[PDB]
Amino acid sequence: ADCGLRPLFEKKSLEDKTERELLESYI
Amino acid sequence: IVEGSDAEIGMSPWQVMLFRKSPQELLCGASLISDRWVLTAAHCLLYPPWDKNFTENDLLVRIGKHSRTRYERNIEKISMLEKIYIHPRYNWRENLDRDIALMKLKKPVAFSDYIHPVCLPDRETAASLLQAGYKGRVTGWGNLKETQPSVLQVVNLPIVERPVCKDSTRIRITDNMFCAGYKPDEGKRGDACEGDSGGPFVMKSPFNNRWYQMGIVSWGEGCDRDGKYGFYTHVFRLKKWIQKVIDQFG
DNA sequence: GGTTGGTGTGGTTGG
Ligand SMILES: *C[C@@](*)(O)[C@H](CCCNC(N)=[NH2+])NC(=O)[C@@H]1CCCN1C(=O)[C@H](N)Cc1ccccc1
Ligand SMILES: *[C@@H]1O[C@H](CO)[C@@H](O)[C@H](O)[C@H]1NC(C)=O
Ligand SMILES: [Cl-]
Ligand SMILES: [Cl-]
Ligand SMILES: [K+]
Ligand code: NA
Ligand SMILES: [Zn+2]
Ligand SMILES: [Zn+2]
Repeated sequence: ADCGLRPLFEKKSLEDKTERELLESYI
Repeated sequence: IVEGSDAEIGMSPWQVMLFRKSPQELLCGASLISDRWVLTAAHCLLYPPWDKNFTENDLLVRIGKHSRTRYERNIEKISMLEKIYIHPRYNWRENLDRDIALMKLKKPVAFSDYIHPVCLPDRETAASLLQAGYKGRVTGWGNLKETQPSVLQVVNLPIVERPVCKDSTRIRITDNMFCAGYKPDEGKRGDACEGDSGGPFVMKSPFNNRWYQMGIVSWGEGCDRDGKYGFYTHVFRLKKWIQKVIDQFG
């Protein structure tokens, strides 16, 4: 489905300012 | 949101604001799960202890809205509600068990760069992401401290182990709830607060890069207190009820 | 214009 992908971020291959923090908590 | 920061434009396009129609008043947060359905917390619509019991006609929702005060012509959108559905076993008398409601919009909203739905988790998604230590994200227009921002606020917080969540309070916790926040001195702070109920607790999946709503801001005791944790409705645990409503009344 | 038209002592709304 078309959900969970943001036009201004994921679709343009851009990270928002703090998502990296989330990704690192997984490891 | 206590100790969060300003949200960049387009960073939470599934954010929905719930308004009392007359007079206009900002009540709660909510989230967009499809072009015609919005998710929120049941206590935002029904809570007798505060003389609260709304019907469809009494409310409206705003979507794609970045500023509390000005109307961003052709960017934000508005919809009236066709119907409201509260979980049949929502327990407002004791502990807000199953604090969840669906709202069906009168007219589907068109998606844009500022408006898009967030995903709901399935079983493999819930199993690998909902783990003590992993961090999620909460957004909202609620109080900035325990008792009003101009820009949507954002805070990242770690999910906490159930025994800790349970020992931190005397309210009966259930499997339909999970808590999040930092421990007594992990150095950092942050929490949701009153007015943020209904807003989403989301997680970005490291397997397909999509954002999933794992929780709904539900309750707490004070906001951002040392040794206290914010509580959230467990979306996946109540997914069958969600799907049946959409399927039958969609 | 803007992330958005065609006009405002704005507007459902700032400058
Ligand atoms: C309705 C929401 O905006 C709000 C969210 C609060 C989130 N707070 C923190 N720290 N993360 N929820 C509430 O205010 C709920 C509704 C009923 C009262 N409540 C509380 O959270 C009381 N503070 C505690 C409570 C009282 C009765 C039953 C359950 C919880
Ligand atoms: C809320 O109000 C409706 C009528 O508007 C009533 O039928 C419903 O049972 C009420 N819920 C409460 C107060 O438990
Ligand atoms: Cl009333
Ligand atoms: Cl009354
Ligand atoms: K203008
Ligand atoms: Na806390
Ligand atoms: Zn799309
Ligand atoms: Zn009354």
